[PDB]
Amino acid sequence: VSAYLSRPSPFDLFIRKSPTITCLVVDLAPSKGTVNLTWSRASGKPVNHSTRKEEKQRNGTLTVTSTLPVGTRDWIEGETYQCRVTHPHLPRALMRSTTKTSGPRAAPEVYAFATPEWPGSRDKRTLACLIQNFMPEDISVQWLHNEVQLPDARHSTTQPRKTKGSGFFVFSRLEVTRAEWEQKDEFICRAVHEAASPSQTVQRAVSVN
Amino acid sequence: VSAYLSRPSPFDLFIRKSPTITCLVVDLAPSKGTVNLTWSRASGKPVNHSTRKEEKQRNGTLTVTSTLPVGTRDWIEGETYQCRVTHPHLPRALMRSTTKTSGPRAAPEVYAFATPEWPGSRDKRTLACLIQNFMPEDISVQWLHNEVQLPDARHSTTQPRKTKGSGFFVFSRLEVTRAEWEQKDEFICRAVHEAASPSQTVQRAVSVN
Amino acid sequence: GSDIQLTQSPSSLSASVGDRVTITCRASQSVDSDGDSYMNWYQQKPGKAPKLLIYAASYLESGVPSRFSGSGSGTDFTLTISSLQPEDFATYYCQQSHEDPYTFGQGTKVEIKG
Amino acid sequence: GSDIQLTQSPSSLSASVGDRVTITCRASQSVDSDGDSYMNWYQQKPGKAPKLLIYAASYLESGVPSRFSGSGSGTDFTLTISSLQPEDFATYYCQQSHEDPYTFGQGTKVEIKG
Amino acid sequence: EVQLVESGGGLVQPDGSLRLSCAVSGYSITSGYSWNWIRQAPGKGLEWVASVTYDGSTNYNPSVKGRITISRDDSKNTFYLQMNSLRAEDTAVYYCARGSHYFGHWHFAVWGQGTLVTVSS
Amino acid sequence: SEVQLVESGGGLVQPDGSLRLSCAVSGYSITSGYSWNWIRQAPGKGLEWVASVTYDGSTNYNPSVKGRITISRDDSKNTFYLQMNSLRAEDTAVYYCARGSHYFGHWHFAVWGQGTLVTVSSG
Ligand SMILES: *[C@@H]1O[C@H](CO)[C@@H](O[C@@H]2O[C@H](CO)[C@@H](O[C@@H]3O[C@H](CO[C@H]4O[C@H](CO)[C@@H](O)[C@H](O)[C@@H]4O)[C@@H](O)[C@H](O[C@H]4O[C@H](CO)[C@@H](O)[C@H](O)[C@@H]4O)[C@@H]3O)[C@H](O)[C@H]2NC(C)=O)[C@H](O)[C@H]1NC(C)=O
Ligand SMILES: *[C@@H]1O[C@H](CO)[C@@H](O[C@@H]2O[C@H](CO)[C@@H](O[C@@H]3O[C@H](CO)[C@@H](O)[C@H](O[C@H]4O[C@H](CO)[C@@H](O)[C@H](O)[C@@H]4O)[C@@H]3O)[C@H](O)[C@H]2NC(C)=O)[C@H](O)[C@H]1NC(C)=O
Ligand code: NA
Repeated sequence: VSAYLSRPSPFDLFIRKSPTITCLVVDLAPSKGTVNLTWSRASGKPVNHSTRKEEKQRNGTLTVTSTLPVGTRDWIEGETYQCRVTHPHLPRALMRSTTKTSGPRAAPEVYAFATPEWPGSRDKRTLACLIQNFMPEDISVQWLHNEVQLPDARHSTTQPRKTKGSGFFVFSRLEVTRAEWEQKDEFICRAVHEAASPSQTVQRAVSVN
Repeated sequence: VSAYLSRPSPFDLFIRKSPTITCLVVDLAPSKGTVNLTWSRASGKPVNHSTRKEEKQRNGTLTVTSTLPVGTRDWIEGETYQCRVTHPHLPRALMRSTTKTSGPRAAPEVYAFATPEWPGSRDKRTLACLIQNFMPEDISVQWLHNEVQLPDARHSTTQPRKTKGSGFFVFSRLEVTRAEWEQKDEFICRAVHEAASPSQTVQRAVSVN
Repeated sequence: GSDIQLTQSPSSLSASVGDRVTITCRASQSVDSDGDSYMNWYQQKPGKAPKLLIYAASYLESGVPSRFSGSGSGTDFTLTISSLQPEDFATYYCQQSHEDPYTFGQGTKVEIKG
Repeated sequence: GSDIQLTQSPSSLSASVGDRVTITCRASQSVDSDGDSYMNWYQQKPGKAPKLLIYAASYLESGVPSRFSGSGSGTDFTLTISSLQPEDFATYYCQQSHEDPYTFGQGTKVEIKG
Repeated sequence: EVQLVESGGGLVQPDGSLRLSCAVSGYSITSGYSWNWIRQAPGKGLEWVASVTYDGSTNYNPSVKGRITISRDDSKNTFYLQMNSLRAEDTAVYYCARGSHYFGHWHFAVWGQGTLVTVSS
Repeated sequence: SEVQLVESGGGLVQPDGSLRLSCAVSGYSITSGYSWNWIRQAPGKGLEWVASVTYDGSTNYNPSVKGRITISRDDSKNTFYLQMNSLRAEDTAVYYCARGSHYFGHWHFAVWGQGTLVTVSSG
C-alpha cells in the first residue's frame, strides 16, 4: 500500500487560478471495510470539501483518490497541506504532505520547431518544443492553435530532467495535420512556470512553412 | 528480490560489433551467503566468460550484475540467452530470458535542430534531435563533431515513448560551446537501429548559424 | 526399472469451455536440480505432433497462451488451464529432462462435454 | 490534577560520539486518536530555546537530520538517535498534544562522557 | 522566515503585575497558526501556559487560569502575556512559540529567544 | 525463418528386419544446433525417447534400445537418420523427429515434425 500527494499543476495555479492537490492510494490487498481519507493544513485554517473517487483495478488492486481545492495565496505563501489515510487493516495511518517546492527560481526558455516533409507523410507534420533552464521543476505545457488550446492528449511531454547547469528541461511533441496548418499556419508552445514573468507564461510560435 | 536481463544496445551490436547483455539482480536485504549467476543458450552452444560486479547500496541493499558478451551473428539470427539467479535464502531459482525483439521493423526518422541565441547565455547553445517512428524500441544515439564521437555523457536521451501511430520516439539534447561551433559549425545526430539499412545508421546534420 | 517413471492423473477428464482444468504429474524420483524442476508439458491433438507448452516446470514457451500455467516441485507437478478454450482439447503429456533416459507420462485426455 | 503526566527515561545519560541513544517517554494516559499518536519531541541545547524534532510520534520535522526517529503508540514512546553527533548533547523533552492542557516530560539530559 | 522576539522580563516583586510581549516578524498572527507562551523554571521542565489562535480563540492552563491573560495587537503584530499576582512559582524563562497544526492538535515549531522573569523574595 | 522437420521412410516393415528413417531439416543448420532427437509413440503407450545427437555429433541412446539402434547424420543434406534393426512388435509406433532446446544442461523438445508411421508385421 502506497500513498502519493501531488502539487497543483502550474496551469491550475496561474492560468485557471483554481489549484487542486490529489491524494492517491493504491491498495495492495483491498476489500476490507472502508478507507478514511482526511485533510489538514499547517496554519490551522479550514480545508475545502474534497471529492472522493475510487476505481477497481485489473491486477486485483483498488485505487482511491481525493482532490482538494486550495487557495492561490495560500499555496504561494507556503502553506503545508497534509493527507491522512486510515484503513481498518493498517496498524497505524499513512500520511503524506505537500508544500511549495523550495529552491532558487529561474524562468524557462522556450524554443519551438517543426519537422520538414517526410516522403510518405505529406499531410502529417510533427512539431517539437524544448523548454529548459527553469527551476523549480514544476511546469505546465500547452499547445495553442487558432487561439484555442488544443486537447492535452494531442501531445506528449517528458518528465523534467536536469541540465548540465542548474535548470531542468522537458520536450513536447505534437503531430499536426495538413487540415490544421492550412487553416492557420501558426502553432503556439506555451509554458506555465511560477518563475516566468509576467503572468507566469512564456511562449513561442512556430509555422510549418 | 528482482532480476532483469537486458538486450544489447544497437551501438554495441551494429557499430562496435561487440554486443553484451547484462543480468541485473537487486535483492534488497542480502542475507548471508553468495548469489550465483549462470547463463545458458537455447542452442546449447557454450557461453563466453562473463564479468561480474557487486555494489553495496546506501539504502541497505546489494546490486549484483553479470554481463555476458554475445556474438553479433548469434544474436541477429535469433539466439535466446538465459540468466539464472540462485540465492541460498531463496527457495527456488530466478530466471530471465532474452532474445531479439520479434515484430514489425521500421527504420527511424531523424531530425536535428539548433536553438537561436537567448540573451544572457550567449556562449552556450542547445541542439535537439527528434528520432521518431521506429520499431522496435531498441535504439542508440550518439553525437558527432569534427568526424569524432563526443563522450556519451555529453548528451541526454529520453526513454522511448509511443507515437499516435505505431512507432516510438526519443528526443536527444546536447549543449555545445562557442569554441565548438567556431572550430567546425557542424554537428551530427546519429541513430543506430536494427531496421535502418544498411549498417543500421540514420543521421542528420545541424549547424548553429 | 532404473528409469524415472511418470504417472499422470486423472487418466481422462471432460469439461466445458471456460472451465479450469488441473492435470497432475507425479515422478517416481525427484527431478529437482540447481533450483529448478526439469518437468516439461506437451499438448498433442489427434493425428498431429506434440507441441511444447511449458518447460522446466513453470516457464511458458514463446508464443503459448497465458492461460497455461505450470507449477510443482520435487515429485509433484500440476499443469493448469485457467479458462479452457475450444482449441485446448487434446491429450497432455509430462516429461522429465533431469536424468537419462528422458521419459514421458502415460497421457491425460481432455475431452469436451457433448 | 488530571493532566496527562509524562515520565521520561533515562533522566540523564552519558554517551560518546557515534553512540546510539534510546530515550523513553511513558504517558499516564493514551495519546492516540484517529490512527495517530500526538507525542512530539524537542531538543534544547543549553541556554537556547527548544527546537522541534519529531511530531505525531514518528513524523520528522522539516530540516531535521534523519538520525532522529520516533516510534511508539498509546502510552509507550521512544526517541532514537542512531549515531550521536557532537552537536546532539542537549536535553530532550517529550510533549503530548492529545488533550488540554498540553504537558511536557521532565527531560533527558544527554551529556558527553568526560 | 518567521521570527519571534520576547521582551519585558526582569526583576519583579511578588503579587505585582508584569507584561511580556512577543514581537512577531515575517508572518501575520491573524493568518496564523496558534501563538503560545511556554515557561521553564530554572533547571526544571517546560510548562505550557496560554495560546491565542489566529481568530482570537484563547486557551489557558488550569494551573495559571485566573491570574494570567493572553492578548494580541493586530496593529503591532505583537501578542502579550499579562501576568497578575506574580507568584514565586512564576520565576522562569518565558518563550513564545508558533504552533503548527495537525488534525486538531498542535506542535510548537518556531520558538523565540525567551525572556527571564525573576520573582523577588 | 522457421524450422521445419519432415520425416520420410515410414512404411510397412518385416520382423527381425531393419528400418531407416530420415528427417529433412529445413530452416536451421543441424551443424549449428541444438540437439536432434527421435521419439516414438507405440500404439496404446506413452511417448518413448529413443535417441539424440547434438550439434557436435555427441550421441545418446535410450538404454531400452541401445544395441539395435543408430543415429546418423548427413551434413551435406542437412538430414539426420535413424536406423533400427532386429525389429519386433514393440517397434510398431509413430516415429517423431524433434529439435530440443537447451536449459542449463537440460533439454526440451520445442520443434517437432509430423512423424511417420511404422508397422512391424507378424513373424
Ligand atoms: C496495478 O494497477 C494499478 C493501476 O494501473 C497500479 O497502480 C499504480 O501504481 C504505481 C506504483 O505504485 C503508481 O505510480 C506512482 O504514481 C504517482 C501518481 O502521480 C501521477 O498522477 C498525478 C495526478 O496529478 C500527476 O500529477 C503525476 O505527474 C503522475 O503522472 C506518481 O506521483 C509516482 O511517482 C512518484 O513516485 C515514484 C516512486 O514510486 C518515483 O519514481 C517518481 O519519481 C515520483 O516521485 C508513481 O509513479 C501509479 O500512480 C498507480 N496508478 C493507479 C491508477 O493506481 C499498480 O502499480 C499495478 N500493479 C500492481 C498493484 O502490482
Ligand atoms: C536502493 O538503491 C538501489 C540503487 O539505486 C535501487 O536499485 C534500483 O532498483 C530499481 C527498482 O528495482 C531498478 O529499476 C529497474 O532497473 C532496470 C535496469 O535495467 C530497468 O530495466 C527496469 O526497468 C524495467 O522494469 C520496470 C519495472 O520495474 C519497467 O517500469 C520498465 O519499463 C522496464 O521494463 C527498472 O527501471 C534499478 O535497476 C536498480 N538500480 C541499481 C543500480 O541497483 C533500489 O531500488 C533502491 N531502493 C530500495 C532498495 O528500496
Ligand atoms: Na538430450
